[PDB]
Order: sequence, then structure tokens, then C-alpha cells
Amino acid sequence: EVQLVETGGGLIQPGGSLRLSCAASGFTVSSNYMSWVRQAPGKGLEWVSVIYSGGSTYYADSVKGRFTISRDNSKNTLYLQMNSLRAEDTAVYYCARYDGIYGELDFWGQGTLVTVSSASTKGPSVFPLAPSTAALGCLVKDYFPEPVTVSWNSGALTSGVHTFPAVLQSSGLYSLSSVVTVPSSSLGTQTYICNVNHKPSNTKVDKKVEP
Amino acid sequence: EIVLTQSPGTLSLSPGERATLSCRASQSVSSSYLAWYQQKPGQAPRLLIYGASSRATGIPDRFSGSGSGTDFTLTISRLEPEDFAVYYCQQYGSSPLTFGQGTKVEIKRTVAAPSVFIFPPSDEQLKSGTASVVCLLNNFYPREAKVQWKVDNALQSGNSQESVTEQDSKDSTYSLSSTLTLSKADYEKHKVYACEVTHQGLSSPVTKSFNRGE
Repeated sequence: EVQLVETGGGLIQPGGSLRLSCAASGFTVSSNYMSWVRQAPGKGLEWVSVIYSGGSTYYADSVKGRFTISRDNSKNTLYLQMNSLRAEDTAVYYCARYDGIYGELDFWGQGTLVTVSSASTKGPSVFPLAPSTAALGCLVKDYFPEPVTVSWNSGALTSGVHTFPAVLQSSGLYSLSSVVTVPSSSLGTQTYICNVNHKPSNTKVDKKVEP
Repeated sequence: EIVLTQSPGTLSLSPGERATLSCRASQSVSSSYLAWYQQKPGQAPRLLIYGASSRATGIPDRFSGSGSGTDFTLTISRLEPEDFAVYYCQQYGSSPLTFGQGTKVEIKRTVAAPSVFIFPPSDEQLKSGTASVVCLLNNFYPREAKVQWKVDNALQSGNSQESVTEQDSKDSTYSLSSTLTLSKADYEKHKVYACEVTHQGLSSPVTKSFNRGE
């Protein structure tokens, strides 16, 4: 089927440059009208740039002269090369296919987060939330930037899992909790491990939670 | 530039109810050049309607669109719990491509009281010299809840932070975590740590607590 796989997001300094890639499957980028769309945290959708099937390119006024949209036909990949990045450029960036006639966006990439900040990367401290229906979790504390991914038992336990939105502490670092409810009749036999992955700092922590 | 104004900004309706969303354009937009998107949390927007009234691929019958000129409508004929999302209108009849500000749709389920759990800071965290006490309010509705912290009967202020999950796509409930943060020196010089919860689902506030040395 049709697929759009995005990479390139992460932390970069203000004034810095960063390239995003969007690898297509099931169709050609060269013969299609293609687009980048961004969404600032908690905000609406903003159109960034387009590239026509015939190669013509157009840019939002806010990115003109800083950003370049392009494609590599043989790699079947769409690119956005960004420059002179500011905090206003912090957003989830989406690549999208759209038909030339009406510019509706029928296929979207999964998105990739770009965080424009001068603050240093820090890995999270993972502490257990022990039970004493039983609730148990992991406290993912003091990290920068977003995001962290939390699974339970390598993704085998998904039922009853709540991973909370991160809160910005007064220190400038993020913290969240991930909890799961389980039958207390299984606390003796079943092992519960939270897998906290923070790719910006290469931090990959497995933490066993016990009674 | 064509400005798209969506109304209402927020909408809360029960499952089975009809939902009607509006998108007003500052200039005339040809009917064939208006689209609607559904965006669920942590996901890309998904095309729902294109050309004012045509359904996209894999889109259920309950979604429909209509309108022309400057007034366009998205309708969900019968709301389902999975319809929790933000909905955006979009035009490309004129450059540049513009989006509406979005309509956040909440599913108005029946009152559900929270299950309250309290967590003492682990031993490992104490090594760093900081103590986080976590109060969990699990699977409740509506979103509004009051969480008060009490340390040896002393009502705390300005030393806790709250986080709420996005509305669940199946049971339409929320979960809330409250984290009380104190220094290890302050934590080990107190005994009773309580989390009081006031919520519509509860006839009276519920207090969960623990003793540090118990």
C-alpha cells in the first residue's frame, strides 16, 4: 500500500540547520504534487511548502528564503532542508501527498518532532511506582527534550496502560508517569517491566516494577 | 488570503448524538476545493471529506459534508466514542493553502468516578535527594477534578503539577496524575501523606494516604 516514512527530527540549536526526509512507498514522488505541513505544540496546521509534479516550488511567507523543498527520484524521497531555525519553528512536521487539481492531502507521513532550543540534551531518570486491581507504574523524570516512548513488557502489555503527557517543571526539564492497572492475583507470578526509550539522548532503560 | 473560521471551537456531545461543524470562509471558495481532516492525538491528520461532500477512502457513512460559497458543514450523524478528535477545514481554491483553527470534539459519556491510587517515592529516588509523591486518578468523567495534597493535615500549595491523558477512544474516560515534589530533607521530616480527590462522580471527596514509616 501507500506509505510515507519520516526521519530527521530532533533537537537543534536556534540559528541551526536541519534536514527532514520523507521516504515514499506505493507511489512516485516525482510524478506527484508533494507538501510539508507543520503543527506547533497545541496549535493548528500550518502549510510550509509544496513541490509540483513538474518541479515548481512554493513556500509560506514565514519560511521563504530559509527552507528548501526537494526530492530525490531514485530514492523516491522528499526532503525539507531548513535553515536559521527559531523557537517559532518548533513543531511536528508532516510530509503529505496531494493531487494537483484540488490541494487536498490524501496521504500523510506519521510526523516528526523538531525542537528548536539552546538547552542541552538530558536523559531521564526512571523510578518505579510500586503497588502496595493493582496500580503500578514508572516515573520518567528530568529529561530534555520531548519525546520519550514507554512500553510495558516489550510491548506485550498494552491493556490498561496510561502514559501521561509530560509536564514542564520549573527547572526547564520534563517529567511524566506511565501507569498500568493489573489484577492483583498476578503480582506474584507476572513480571512487569517498563521500557523507557529517549532517542534524543540515546537513553534506553528497562525498569522492573515489583511489589 | 482566504481565512477559514470554524465554529464552534469546542463541542461536547454524547455517543449516538448528531454533531454539526461549521467552516466560514472570508472569500468565496468553490465547492470542489474544500476538505475536512480528522486528527486524533499523536497521529497525523486524516482526510475525511474532499470537494465539500465526497468521502475519502475507508471513511464511514456517518461522516458527510455539504456547503458552497462561504459556508461549509461537516456532519457526524451518530457519534461514536472513537470520534474524539480535532477537526480541521481546509481550502485550496486560492493560494495560499489555508486551514481553519479546528473544532475539538469531546464525547460526553455518563458520569464516572475516579479510582484513586497513591504512590510513595521509591528508595532509589531518595539517593538523589528529591522525593516525588504520585497521586493517580484513574478512568473518570468529566475531566474536571480537584486534587488537594495534605502533609500531616497541612494543605499544600504551589508544589505539585498535574497531567491529564487525552480522552480514551473506547470508554471516553480521562486519567489524571498529580505529582507532589519535595526535597528528601522535607519528606523524611513528615509522616502522613494524603491525596484528597473531589469529583462529580463521588458523593463525598475520597482521600488516599500512606505513612512514610509504615
